[PDB]
Amino acid sequence: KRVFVVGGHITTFVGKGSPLFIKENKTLEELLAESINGALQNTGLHDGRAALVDKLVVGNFLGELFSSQGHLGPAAVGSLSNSSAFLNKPAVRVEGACASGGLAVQSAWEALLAGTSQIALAVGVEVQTTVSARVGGDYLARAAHYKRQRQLDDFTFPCLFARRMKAIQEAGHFTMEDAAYVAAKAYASGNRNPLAHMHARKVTLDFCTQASDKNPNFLGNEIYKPFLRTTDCSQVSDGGAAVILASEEGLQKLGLSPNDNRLVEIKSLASAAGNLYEDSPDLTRMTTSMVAARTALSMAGVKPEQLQVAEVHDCFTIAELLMYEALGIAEYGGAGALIRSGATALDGRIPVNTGGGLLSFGHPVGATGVKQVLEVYRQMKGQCGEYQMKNIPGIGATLNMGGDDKTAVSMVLTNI
Amino acid sequence: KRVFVVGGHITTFVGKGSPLFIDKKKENKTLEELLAESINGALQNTGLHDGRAALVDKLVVGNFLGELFSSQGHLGPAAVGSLSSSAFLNKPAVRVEGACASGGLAVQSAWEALLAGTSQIALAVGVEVQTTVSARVGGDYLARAAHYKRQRQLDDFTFPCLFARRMKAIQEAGHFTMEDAAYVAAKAYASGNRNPLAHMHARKVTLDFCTQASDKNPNFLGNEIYKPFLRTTDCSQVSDGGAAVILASEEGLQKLGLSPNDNRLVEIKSLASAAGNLYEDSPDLTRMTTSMVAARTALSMAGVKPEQLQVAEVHDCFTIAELLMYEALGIAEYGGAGALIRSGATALDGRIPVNTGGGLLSFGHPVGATGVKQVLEVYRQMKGQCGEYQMKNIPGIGATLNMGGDDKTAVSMVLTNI
Repeated sequence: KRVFVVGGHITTFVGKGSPLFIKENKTLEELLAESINGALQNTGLHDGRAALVDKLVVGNFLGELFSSQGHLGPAAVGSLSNSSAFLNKPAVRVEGACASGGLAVQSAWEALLAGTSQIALAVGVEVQTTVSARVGGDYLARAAHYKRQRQLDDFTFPCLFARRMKAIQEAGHFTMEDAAYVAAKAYASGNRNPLAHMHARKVTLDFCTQASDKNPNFLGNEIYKPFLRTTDCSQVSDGGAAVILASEEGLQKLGLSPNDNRLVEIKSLASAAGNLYEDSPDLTRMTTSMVAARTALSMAGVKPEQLQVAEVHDCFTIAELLMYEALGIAEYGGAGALIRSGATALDGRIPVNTGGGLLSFGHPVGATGVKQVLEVYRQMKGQCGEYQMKNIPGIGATLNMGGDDKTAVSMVLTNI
Repeated sequence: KRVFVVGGHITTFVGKGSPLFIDKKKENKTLEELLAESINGALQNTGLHDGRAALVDKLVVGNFLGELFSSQGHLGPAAVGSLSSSAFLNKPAVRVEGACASGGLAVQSAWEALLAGTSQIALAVGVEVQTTVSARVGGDYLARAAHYKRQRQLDDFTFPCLFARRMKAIQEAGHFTMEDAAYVAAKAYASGNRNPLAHMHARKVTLDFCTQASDKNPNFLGNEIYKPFLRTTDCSQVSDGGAAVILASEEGLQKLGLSPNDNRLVEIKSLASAAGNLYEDSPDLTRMTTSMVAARTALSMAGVKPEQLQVAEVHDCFTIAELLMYEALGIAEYGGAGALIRSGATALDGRIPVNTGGGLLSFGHPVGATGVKQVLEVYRQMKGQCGEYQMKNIPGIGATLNMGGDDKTAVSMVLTNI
């Protein structure tokens, strides 16, 4: 049993600060329908041929809250509205905070590997633009241990990293200044990607560094307030991303080949999750994410250098740093290196978040997990346009994270 | 690859009308509490001794409206520290959701995992606290299981309205009596009276009271169209409670040191998922096709007829559902639901005991939990554990049928006693 990425579609990521943000805004249903249908063409399923799927997996976090909506499993089925025929197929919403996307994958994964499916669709989506940021920051706290952590601020989720930050610099583990380097990189990266939430924007590294008013310590908190600049914060984005997956059997039905140019194969997927209550005593580690990483690669049998490209959960500049660390692409404390070495950059030896990552491309939660993969696919298939890689990678991987290293998902992809 | 049910634990189902429910002398149970309970409880029945609790490879939570009632999502890691011995850390965990079938789904995940080999031993836990808000409020939250923007329009009690309409129609099709919906009702209630776990254990009334002609049992629907097509009898319960279950592979057994025919267990040989169009509403309201699909598949995977079994647990979100459930499986033929419900074969002394502990109507309906409860129930009856509703004639063959929404999602399973 082996798994091939076929294709998919990432919608544009919009939200407040995007010129596309408002005519009436896009709906979660719309957004969903789009990401689905869009995935069909790139996979050539579109008109009536759209019924060769055995399973639908939705990855969403806060539908029930922002858009007052759960039960998106069957909502998948009628995103075709005649041509509408997904009816009576396995469908389900899954949820793991910010890693809901990677999870949506793990389901389809296990299914085909069972044989329930040989062809499946995983779609992440996330509309978050229906409420205030105060309100939305509350809804976000559902990813935390609410009753004992919302206590921090109305912007609860920022506060946890400000603290992971605050500590980790004084441990002489890296410069908060390194958190500006990451920032600059992914932003200018976003400037090469028209899908990006923050494509139409950039500013000085110094502006990303500190000394800012347009980039303030917005935290209502009076303790970890300065340990976070708006730079380091991700985006509140709307948008979807769908992906079609197949088995060798699924291929045969589709009439394809295990080495057919059109595809990329997956040979690793690893899930791991920790204690929502018992907070890490080592804030300079993403153990879950460290765990998840190590497993996947070990399942495929490669070293953390044997690859060329990566997409990781930069919910904060901080995260990306730790992400570097949370994988064997970077050694302990030495995150300051590769970020400045610029190996993580597009011309760098190890391009990472070439389209901008969560910071710039944006962070529609459910969607984020799927986006990573599709991104790695396009770079593998020369599709990344003005941030397309010169030197095409045949080996790539992903790292999706929910909460505070609470959940983590990883994957191994090989270009064929 | 083959799947053995090990054991588990169902907590008591409480909620407004249960003497255990607190109205302003003590503080109610929390989703977190409720979760911890169901987890820990599952451990002993499985002997996962104190620190021996770390032989699991995967945690699957089934919840629906945590984010709403209790303002809480991300229950995956919330599992990990329900031990506060606390060492579930850094294991695969995830919340899944499929409205009312979220429980069955939680199962399908663990299922596929062990079958992969990611796990050989997994825990699926359903839980659902729904008692933090008004019923008006709660009925809204419930509408998230519907196609909200185009269906909340019915009433603040949206989900009731859809069945009142499935009802309204189906009687005039001469498919069954609304009076049959009283027969189902009485059964599961008196059934609940033999089960102290039941939400509605401490209650019963006349069949006539379940039939109609009632004021204590009114047409509460704010709606003025399908209002009379539903009696409070036919409505399920708004319950709090959890149910956890430990599952293993032959490998998991060997680690646990067991045997594929060891008395302590029951094996699963079928699981089927299916789901339809949240938007395109059924033109045949006298059918649970999804649920019909799901059913047929599972059994066909195991290779049995719908009579080759002895016992069942099905999604009686309404008396109506159960009826259709009967139909949605080959235990009952089209229109002829009025039969077996009156034949009383579905009853405990009946040839085909169904929802012996009371089902959703009486035992109660904590949504996430419901899917898991079915299985555990089928287990206990198989293991003589059902006490005052324990079966005389023990079954070696059983099955389940979980449903989300309006036949929108359905899950089914095949269990064989060994």
